[PDB]
Amino acid sequence: AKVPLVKGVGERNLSIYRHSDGRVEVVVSPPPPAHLVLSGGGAKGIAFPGMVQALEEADKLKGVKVVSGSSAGAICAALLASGMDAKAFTQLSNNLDLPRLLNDPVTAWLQEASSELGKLVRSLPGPVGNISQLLLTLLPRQPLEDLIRNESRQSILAHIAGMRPPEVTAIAERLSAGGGATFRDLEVLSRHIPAIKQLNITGTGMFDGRPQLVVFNANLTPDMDIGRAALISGALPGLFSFPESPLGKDEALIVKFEQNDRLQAFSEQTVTLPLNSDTMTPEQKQHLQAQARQTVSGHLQQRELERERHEFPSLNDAVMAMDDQMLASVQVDLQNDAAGAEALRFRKDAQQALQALDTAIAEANQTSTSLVITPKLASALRNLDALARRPEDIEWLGKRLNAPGQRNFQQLLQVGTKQGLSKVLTSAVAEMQKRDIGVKAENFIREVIYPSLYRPGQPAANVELLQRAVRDLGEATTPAEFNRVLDGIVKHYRASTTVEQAKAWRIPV
Amino acid sequence: AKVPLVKGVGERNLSIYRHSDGRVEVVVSPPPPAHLVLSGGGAKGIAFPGMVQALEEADKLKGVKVVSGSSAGAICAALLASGMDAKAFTQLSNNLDLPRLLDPVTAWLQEASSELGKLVRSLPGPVGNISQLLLTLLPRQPLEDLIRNESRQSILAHIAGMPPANRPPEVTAIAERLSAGGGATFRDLEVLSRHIPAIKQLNITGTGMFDGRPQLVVFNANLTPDMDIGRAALISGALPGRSFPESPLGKDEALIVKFEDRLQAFSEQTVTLPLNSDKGDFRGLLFTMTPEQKQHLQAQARQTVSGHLQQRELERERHEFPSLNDAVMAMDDQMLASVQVDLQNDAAGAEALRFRKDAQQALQALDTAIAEANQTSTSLVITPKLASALRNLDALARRPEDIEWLGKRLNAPGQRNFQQLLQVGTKQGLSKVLTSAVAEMQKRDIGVKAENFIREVIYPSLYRPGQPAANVELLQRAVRDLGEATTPAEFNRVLDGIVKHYRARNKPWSKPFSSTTVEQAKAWRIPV
Repeated sequence: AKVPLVKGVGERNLSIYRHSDGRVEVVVSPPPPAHLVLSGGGAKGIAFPGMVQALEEADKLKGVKVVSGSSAGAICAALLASGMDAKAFTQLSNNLDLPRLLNDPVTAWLQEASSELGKLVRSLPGPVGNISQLLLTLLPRQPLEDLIRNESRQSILAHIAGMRPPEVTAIAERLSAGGGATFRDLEVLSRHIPAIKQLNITGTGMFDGRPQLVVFNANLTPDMDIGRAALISGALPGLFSFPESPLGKDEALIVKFEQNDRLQAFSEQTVTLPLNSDTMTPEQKQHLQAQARQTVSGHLQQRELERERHEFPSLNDAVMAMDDQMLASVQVDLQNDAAGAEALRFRKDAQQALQALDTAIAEANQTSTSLVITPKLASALRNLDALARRPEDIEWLGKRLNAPGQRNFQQLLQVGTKQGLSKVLTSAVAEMQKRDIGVKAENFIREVIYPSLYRPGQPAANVELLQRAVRDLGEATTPAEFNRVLDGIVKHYRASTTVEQAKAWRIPV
Repeated sequence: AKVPLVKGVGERNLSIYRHSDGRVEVVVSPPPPAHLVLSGGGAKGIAFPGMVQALEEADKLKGVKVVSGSSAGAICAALLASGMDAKAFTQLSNNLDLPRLLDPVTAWLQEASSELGKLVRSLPGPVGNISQLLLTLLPRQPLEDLIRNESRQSILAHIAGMPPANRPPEVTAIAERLSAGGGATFRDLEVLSRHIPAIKQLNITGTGMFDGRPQLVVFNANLTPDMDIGRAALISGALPGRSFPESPLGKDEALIVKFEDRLQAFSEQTVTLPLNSDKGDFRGLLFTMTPEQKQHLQAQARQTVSGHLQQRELERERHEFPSLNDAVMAMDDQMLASVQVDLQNDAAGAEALRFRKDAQQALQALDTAIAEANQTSTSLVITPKLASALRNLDALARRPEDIEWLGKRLNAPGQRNFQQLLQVGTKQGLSKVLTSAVAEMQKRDIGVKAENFIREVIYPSLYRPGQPAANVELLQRAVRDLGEATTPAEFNRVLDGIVKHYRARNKPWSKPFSSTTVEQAKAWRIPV
């Protein structure tokens, strides 16, 4: 029968069993929430304080990394991302009366200008990232945005004071004067202060008869004021770890009001705050907030009871599916097993070889910003190639070279994109290109297909064509495959702005 | 029987005479050109090479600092700002074949013009220039590529000519970025011009028609620092149909190149390249010319400009002052250094030079104290050593004029440390020079808002085809008053008058944003 090697270790209650034939089975529970998604509303937003009480009271707010807020939930998201605790957040939410509050020139301009904006954005010779980019430059920096801006500033400064890299002290100075926090500040600040979170503000608007997803965050609109983003967001509705591993999975808490493993993951991770039970007084707010608190606590508890099993051909393959943190959790128990110890030794060597490579890149940058394959760098790639015990190791190391925030590796990958053979580099380069296309496909889908497909009155043959385009795009790994799908829109979509966009997004080649 | 103190000193031929009364008279000639302005055209641009030959052959190209190019002159301006010499420039211009060159971006500009006009004029909060919108709507094409390659090559060559010695990190980083294949931006040009005299700052300008109103489009380091110059020049061509500001001796010279109170200065500084002669009449350039025809037109331009540069050296202007000291107060450091030895030999001259030496020292001490305080914190405060430098500066004044004067020096354009100190000052605890410099800062700011309001709000209404005469009169009156405005109250008075009297037609079919004028006039009011 199967032998337990590790049991209920850590917050994922990680267990590992081995069968006779060497088959290994890993069992885990969900991680605590890293992404809090608020699908807002104004009046309903009073319930949010209980949701925050529930998170903090369970020490599960600390480990939230990103807060997303949609429509009128952008406000709350911004307050929370700024590090407001449950008490402060409850106090402030009770004193708002925000439905009245949401009623000013910027908002006004958005109603009048919506048609003009829709035409403009869809007529461009070259695609833009998101209509947010237009709004950013058309509406640079009223009651609502001020409250938000003052409260985030206070909160942020307090946190900074309780802490400093020059990076943060400079944010502190800029804010003291009277500058508001931007998305880029939040991203930077989150790296050093766990209570401050990255922020996404989102919304759907109607622009010239077609719905458009608007998105503000550190990537599309880094230098944008968060208050202003939240105000814009709130005015739209009135216009009507290892990516390849199954053990590397993020948990969300998606807060709503009363391949497709992701669809049901989304719904398993969704909590519906109740609005009905056995304008608004303090007791009524206190009650609704307590209902939310309970619901969410209930949801958080149930999530801890889920378990999922993942099987692997060997203990080594399971170890290869674990990111560093997860592997550190079980390292002591696994050390006590011979195959477990060898697998930990391979990981230690790979961490050393990758470190040497990162170092050689840093060294070359001390003499020039444009990178070249110095002798020490050629040596680190030859060594990385020698570490591989089999072809799978090559692919794996190649994925590690695509680690998301790893600057030095990114430069090396650009250099690689030119040529003449490190096997790990060639692999990592092919992986990079595969990811890029993946990202362009999501973007094209979000920015071009979505609006056509959900255009009121769109004929059925076009709906069929666009839907087919979506699947094919989720299958695309190269420019050729990506372009094949766009050439088909161009040739078969029955009309024009869609066909124009389809051409405009082709990858040059 | 006026006495000469100084005669024909330097390139401005500076002379200084004193009467019995103590009245002093300064006579000067114009400085050589610091700004080259090209009011372009495509085919007629074939004359420009002679203009550049004339500048270089007279060693007057070096001292050009900024090159502006309008409409199809943007191309040329970009090539020159990049440091192309006369010969390279002549060669490249003869081989251009610009009718074929002068495409989706262009096309988009015709179709999208209406939408763009509405959007930009209707904003709750004014932006800088419609260039800012275009920058983000039209990010990265035969013409734009040619320009981009040629500017890169030219720039790299120049960067390479620098001493291997130091080379500021600033420039080497531009060099890297460009080697890969990135194009030069306006900000690169500005940065590079500080260390390499052959590279110039660049303004690309033009006028388009958007929703029935003309708009000045402007690309440069201040509005669109990170924009590619090639792209700027393409857009431009396709539009839809050191010294003392207070002083009269601190005057910039322009060379404005056209084809066949700053108003007269503008026209005295303008040169008109001829298109018609015995060797041919090429006024239609407003067919395939032979190499000889190009060579001829270029030589006509060369002569005209040489003639113009020579004539400019013969002009003289006289400025009178109550005393030798007041004349010295009107001279920038360079000009004062020119005449220092001659003036030392006069008693009043020596007292005036002494005040300037002491002021150079006290301002230096102030700059130092700011640098010192910044070694401990980026947010500036009035440290003890800084309070001391302000006290000293205040004591330097011999009379109230000196206080105002020092206050102007604190507003020196690129002086970063002084700027931080001026911000701190803007809060309040009483240095007399600081208070003065702060009031001077606010005066300059309003001046700058007025230019902006003029360019961005008045210009389009005033030149709108069909604008009734009373509105033209109102807008024109607004322009003068705005040139006279020193405070928010005065600025706002002028805008309140637009709001009160400007009259628009009711065109319900003209979508949203018909009369942006009154709306813009309100939106630009200074908060108070």
